[PDB]
Amino acid sequence: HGERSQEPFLRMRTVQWYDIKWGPEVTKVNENAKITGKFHLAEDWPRAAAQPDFSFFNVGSPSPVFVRLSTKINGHP
Amino acid sequence: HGERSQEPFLRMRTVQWYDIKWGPEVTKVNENAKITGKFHLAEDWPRAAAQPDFSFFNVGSPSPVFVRLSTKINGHPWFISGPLQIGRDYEFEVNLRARIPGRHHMHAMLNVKDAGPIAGPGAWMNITGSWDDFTNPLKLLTGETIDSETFNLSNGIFWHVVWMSIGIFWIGVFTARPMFLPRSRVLLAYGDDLLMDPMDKKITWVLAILTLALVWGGYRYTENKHPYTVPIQAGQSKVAALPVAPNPVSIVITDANYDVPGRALRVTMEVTNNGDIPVTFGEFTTAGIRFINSTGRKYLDPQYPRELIAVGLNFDDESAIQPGQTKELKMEAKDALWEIQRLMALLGDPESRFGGLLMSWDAEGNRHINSIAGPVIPVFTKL
Amino acid sequence: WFISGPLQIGRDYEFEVNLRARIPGRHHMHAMLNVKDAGPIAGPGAWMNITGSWDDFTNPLKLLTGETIDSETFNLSNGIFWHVVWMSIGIFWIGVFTARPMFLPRSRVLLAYGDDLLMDPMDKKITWVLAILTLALVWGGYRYTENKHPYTV
Amino acid sequence: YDMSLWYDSKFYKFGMITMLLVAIFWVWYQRYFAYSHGMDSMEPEFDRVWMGLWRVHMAIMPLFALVTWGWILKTRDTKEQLDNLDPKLEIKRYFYYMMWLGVYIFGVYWGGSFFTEQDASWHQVIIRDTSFTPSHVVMFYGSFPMYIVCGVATYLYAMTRLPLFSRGISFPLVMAIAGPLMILPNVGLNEWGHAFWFMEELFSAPLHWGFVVLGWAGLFQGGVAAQIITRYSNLTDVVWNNQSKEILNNRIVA
Amino acid sequence: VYIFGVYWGGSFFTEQDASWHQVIIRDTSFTPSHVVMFYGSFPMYIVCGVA
Amino acid sequence: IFRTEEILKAAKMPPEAVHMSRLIDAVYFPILIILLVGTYHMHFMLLAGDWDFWMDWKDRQWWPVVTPIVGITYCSAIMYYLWVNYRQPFGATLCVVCLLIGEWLTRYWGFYWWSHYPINFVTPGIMLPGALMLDFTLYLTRNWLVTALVGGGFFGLLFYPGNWPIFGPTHLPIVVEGTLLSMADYMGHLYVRTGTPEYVRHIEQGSLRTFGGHTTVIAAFFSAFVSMLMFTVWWYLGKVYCTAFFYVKGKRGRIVHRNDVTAFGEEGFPEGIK
Amino acid sequence: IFRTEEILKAAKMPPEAVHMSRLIDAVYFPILIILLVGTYHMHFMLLAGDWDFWMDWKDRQWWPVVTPIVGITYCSAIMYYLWVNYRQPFGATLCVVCLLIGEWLTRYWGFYWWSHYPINFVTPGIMLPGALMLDFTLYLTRNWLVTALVGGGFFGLLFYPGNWPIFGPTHLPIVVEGTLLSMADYMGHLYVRTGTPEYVRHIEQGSLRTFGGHTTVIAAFFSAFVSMLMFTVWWYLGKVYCTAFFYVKGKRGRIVHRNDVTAFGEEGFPEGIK
Ligand SMILES: [Cu+2]
Ligand SMILES: [Cu+2]
Ligand SMILES: [Cu+2]
Ligand SMILES: [Cu+2]
Repeated sequence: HGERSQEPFLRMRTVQWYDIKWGPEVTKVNENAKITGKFHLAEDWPRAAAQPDFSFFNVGSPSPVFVRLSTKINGHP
Repeated sequence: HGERSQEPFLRMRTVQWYDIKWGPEVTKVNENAKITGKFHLAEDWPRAAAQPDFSFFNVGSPSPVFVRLSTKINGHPWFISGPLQIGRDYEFEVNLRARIPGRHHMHAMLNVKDAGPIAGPGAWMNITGSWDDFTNPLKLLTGETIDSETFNLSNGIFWHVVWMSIGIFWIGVFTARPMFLPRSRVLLAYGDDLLMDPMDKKITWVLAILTLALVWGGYRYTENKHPYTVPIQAGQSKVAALPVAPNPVSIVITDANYDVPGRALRVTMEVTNNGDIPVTFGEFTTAGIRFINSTGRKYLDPQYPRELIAVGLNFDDESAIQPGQTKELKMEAKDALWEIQRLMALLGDPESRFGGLLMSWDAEGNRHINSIAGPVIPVFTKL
Repeated sequence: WFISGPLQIGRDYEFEVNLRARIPGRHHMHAMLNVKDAGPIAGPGAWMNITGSWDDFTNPLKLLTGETIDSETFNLSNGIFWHVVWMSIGIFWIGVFTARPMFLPRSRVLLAYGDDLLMDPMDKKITWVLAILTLALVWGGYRYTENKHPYTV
Repeated sequence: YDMSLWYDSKFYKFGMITMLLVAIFWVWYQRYFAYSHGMDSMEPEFDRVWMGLWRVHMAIMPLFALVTWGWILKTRDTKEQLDNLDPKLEIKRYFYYMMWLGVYIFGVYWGGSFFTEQDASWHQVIIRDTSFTPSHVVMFYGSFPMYIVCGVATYLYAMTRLPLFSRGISFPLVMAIAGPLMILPNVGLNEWGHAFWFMEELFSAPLHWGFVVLGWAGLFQGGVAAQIITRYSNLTDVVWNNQSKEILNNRIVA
Repeated sequence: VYIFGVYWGGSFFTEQDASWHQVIIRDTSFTPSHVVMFYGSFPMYIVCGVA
Repeated sequence: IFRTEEILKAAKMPPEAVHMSRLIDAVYFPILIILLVGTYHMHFMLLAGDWDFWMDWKDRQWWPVVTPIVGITYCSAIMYYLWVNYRQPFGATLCVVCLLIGEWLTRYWGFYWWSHYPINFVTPGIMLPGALMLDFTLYLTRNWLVTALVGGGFFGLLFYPGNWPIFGPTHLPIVVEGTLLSMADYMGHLYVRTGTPEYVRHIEQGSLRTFGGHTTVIAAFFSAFVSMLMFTVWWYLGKVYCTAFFYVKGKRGRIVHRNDVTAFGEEGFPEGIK
Repeated sequence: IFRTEEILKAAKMPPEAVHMSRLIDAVYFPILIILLVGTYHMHFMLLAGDWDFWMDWKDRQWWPVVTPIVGITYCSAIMYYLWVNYRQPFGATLCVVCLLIGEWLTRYWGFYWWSHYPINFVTPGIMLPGALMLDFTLYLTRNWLVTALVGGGFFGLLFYPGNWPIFGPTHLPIVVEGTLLSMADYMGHLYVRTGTPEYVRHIEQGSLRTFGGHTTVIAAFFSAFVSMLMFTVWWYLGKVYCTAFFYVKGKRGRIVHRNDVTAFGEEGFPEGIK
């Protein structure tokens, strides 16, 4: 919801996401859910986008419909 | 033309140019020319010069006597500036086209974002013809042929003339009647009631309508004549540096001194040939200046400018360093070319340091390049 | 390491500091690494003892131009001499006016009669002489220093 | 009626044509000696040509200032002559003062507009800015002091031949002249910025913003012209409308 | 008297502080220098000023 | 055909006075023109001349924002001077015309005939429609605050559409060595600038927060908004620039500000002339 | 031998009034001296004291530029006060003398006798010739704008040549561990500053746009130019510093600015004294 507005060249040559799993599809309130995946930082990082020297992995939810119990890049909290 | 003013320590330890070819020497107008070369970014990059994170390869021409058809670092088109790595070697090729006749000194430069210009060697190139015979026919992506010398020339002048005529009419409709003193007296004694003219209101309304209509019409005409246009391009260029060549020669600088009332550079070094074939030093290069001996003279470009070549490279032991041998050498670069390029100016530098490229050759003709740097001590011969 | 420089994280370095005893006493002597924006990073400390007298301290150095000096007493008389000369000139200039009615009578005369009686030709002569002397002294000191030390870095 | 009693323009025309010819000579010198002898600052020919022109400027412009200012101050009007001044002669003298202003403004145009974009033009055909580059010599050492002399001379004339200017201090005129005047010392800021970490690549760089702030003082022409027009209206009332002379000596008294 | 207090606070016991700032690792808050001026000379001249 | 005879009769000028006034105009107006040329040209080139000089600096972010903000300054002050003192509505147009005259003179003699750059590569270009509309707004509204708002909006908005006919054709795409460029970019690369490398261009670069289809539009409004401020500020600066007093002194040697007043502007002076 | 009796007779002072005036001078002048010492010393050390403290901070770029600009400020204001109120031309010299007295006191007692640094390593040094020439210019010209121009030029230009006899010998080269240093640099390294490492020195570093043979000269002119501005600005600040009024109130409780005037300075007061 807004990613298409972002200039292609930028997104296309910044973070290359792959193997992304969302689940479960339908969950009840107070139950656990998981979003897993991998991403490659492209060598052709555009000049417009600054170097990822301070990167935070965020969730693009409509609102806090999910409480982020944890986020782990590789295996580091 | 100005490179000698640049402090030696800086240029000496920034970009080390080598193997630079200019050609053809004499070319006619509308003919092609090329400046090729290589440069090493010295590991002893001075603190004063910023890191080459935004490097643009420029041409030091007297004026645009050549139109830069293309510039390519390694093999990547370098239209947009980009980062370069210190301690790595790069190759450049500049393709140009002759525009203005005359004799012109044509240089290589590397403009760094915050450091500034780093000028290189220069050679005299001659253009024969007429500037009024110059044509640069290009073809656009939309499918139109143009000439870069005469492109969008009548359009801009036409629009300028139209708008300037409108402005001149607007100005001169008032500079045709008493304008400064009687108006001031009437306004200061009677108010602005007599100073407002309905005819001026009609003219103002007509001109405002005309101005808005002209803006809209020009915009629509231009957007109908050229439906497809691209914005001003930006970004950065990126090319992998030349692969590091294996060097059987390892050099450690122990001492270095330069004469303040004189012209000489004396460098004491410890060289180690950890390879398997004898190696003999033949050339010391810095700031485009080259000091050569018989070995260096053996492998020398006959077309390189002779005003930057000095046969003054002397060693205490001018013998080939045998494989697996460590030797103490003392190199002496002495010639009047040091005075022309102001090696003399190291005494007023806030950093007394030397750098350069020492070149060596095998018995079979293979070349090794070592970037050497260190602190130089002043030697006062007058005492 | 006279001039600061960059160091690499995750790498090991060796340091050696050579010093000479100046002031007697017992002193805790540390290692520090001052980083540009981080600040000081102090290290371990040990107590070292100096026995003697601070007035026996001499640090004989030799310059590139060929002169022997002592770091404790170097360019000491020169700076004090020039300071004394210029301060004497300034004190004379100040005190040539702090010898007569200076605040109230001048204010009354200026506020009632203008500055006509407040300008003194003798002060003009003194001003001209002192200006000529000041310019001549600046030029002479510069030329004397540049003739005594032709080579400086 | 008699035009000559309150109007004369020979000096204005001579100054205008002389300034134009000097600018044309500077242009010809630049176009003849810049590419052949102005490329390298260390060459002896660069000295002999461009530093020779710099020395000529440094010897002529102080002479210009001395001659002009001394002539203006030497043929001065005493307080007696400035109190019984013929108002027709006062109109003529105000015309002369406006013409001096015009010469000063022509000098400012030559210095700040023409020989400045010509410098940006030179800044792009050379590796880096020097200090006595062909451009500099003609303006920094030539056009700059030139308009400054005219500016002082302009004020000088006014406060010597115009009683009002000899009476009170024309605040607007002060700034109008001091501005381009103080522009010349800003060459120090220019050089210090170019040589050190204030960058040099842009011509519209922050170190070049001292000139715009100092040249904003040239907009006090509003106050200058307000004074001129007020005096002109008073002189018109006195001379032609047979009004009392008291309006000329009433408002600028203590 | 107030100006003598200001001289003691702002001139003498300030370069003496710069002098202390170079023989210590980093500035503290109650360093020998501070106590005498920040908490001593400073309020001293202030009292005189009000008085 | 305007109402000049009525104005002259209201001013009570004898024919010799009328001729003297005409000579004053003919002497002073060229002086004001030349002063505007010089000072406005210096101000514009040293604040916004870099985007002015070269074709490849005319971008969607900095050129249409920096140029009108710099241009409105002298226009507002000169309009204040002319309108307040003489009721003349041609201030901004005169400023921009003087700036363009100076710019064309320097481009032809400095950039082209001395530095050998082509004329089409150094088109400035125009800023005139905005100044004309600002003058028309000031004349029609007669209020300088409504003029500030509407005319500053016009000045900041009409800059890019008015320059598009000149620099629009320069945006046609070209392919050189397999790389896409705008024709202005290839013109900039073709003609070597020894002192101006590529990386010094303060032009758009794109961002992850940027809507590429709206860039100019946003640049059209921001440049407008600041203009509405700048005008106002410089309008007050006009009152500073029209300050005309003398430092007179007497007796104790005291200096007092004194203003010379127009006798014709007094209460009963015009009636007593006859 | 000057004209003091004539001045006293023009002031109409009885002998007891003359003695009371002499006591006023003897009380107030030391107070002004001490205030200048304190405040000027604080201002100078907290704006330019770092280059002042150490021998190796005295460079060709920042020291001769920062020092005169900081020094001219108090000098201009005190010169305004003295000249405008009492026609006394010794303002700048008095300021610099007070600054040097304070500096020497703190260097001897703070840096040397407490922190054990050598005296020669902390020479400030002088800024006096420029102040003297500024005072002479103000006295001889009697105009504060011509004084601003010429005296600011002198103040910014004479700083480095006047200090060269003191710090010139400190630039002799030495070779330590095969590295070339200035003797000031080796003095700085020899005497450990726990709070001042090498990298904090704001000194010259060279540039690719820099003419090493002209550096000081350029620094001599820039520091001059700003001085010509700074003087002027602080001269106006002097008028702010001499503002002497009272907030009086009456009736509704309204507060009005009131000025106490000198009766002797009135029109006919001196003649009616007799
Ligand atoms: Cu979504
Ligand atoms: Cu060359
Ligand atoms: Cu320049
Ligand atoms: Cu502290």
